[PDB]
Amino acid sequence: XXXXXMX
Amino acid sequence: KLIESLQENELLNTDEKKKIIDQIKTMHDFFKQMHTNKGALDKVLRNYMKDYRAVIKSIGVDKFKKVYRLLESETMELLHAIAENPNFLFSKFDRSILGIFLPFFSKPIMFKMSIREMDSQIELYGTKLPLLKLFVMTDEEMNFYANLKTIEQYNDYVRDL
Repeated sequence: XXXXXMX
Repeated sequence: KLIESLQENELLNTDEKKKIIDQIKTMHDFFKQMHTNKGALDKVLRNYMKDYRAVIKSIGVDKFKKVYRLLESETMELLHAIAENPNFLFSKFDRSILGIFLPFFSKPIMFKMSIREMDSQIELYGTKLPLLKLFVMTDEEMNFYANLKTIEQYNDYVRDL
């Protein structure tokens, strides 16, 4: 979540 | 958006994995060198920016040094995540974690950027990352990765976003 909130 | 990668990715073989790890390490040292070395930071800005001139006036080394302190930190947390959980960085899809650091490491990316682009990117990073605790795993997360067995489960685990 935290990661894909940045890709 | 990137379900493309999430539709043909396979497992990462031993060497492809290390390839990823060394890349994270190379950036982590680069980042540290920016805020720790003054000559280093100015030297990188002159060779990467399309217009070094305007960058020192519009943005300044002071703001660049900031993100890099925070970039070194994040590269450190990810590196530990990697150590403490073998299967983190299971497939080729995970190569997408790299996209967080490339905009401040790759010469082509930063050369193409503009002043404004860089300024807001720096501002954005400065605001999200501090309060985003990325790569800080929980037992639940660790357990999960500990159990991973096939790209099938993983792909659905992520397909489930």
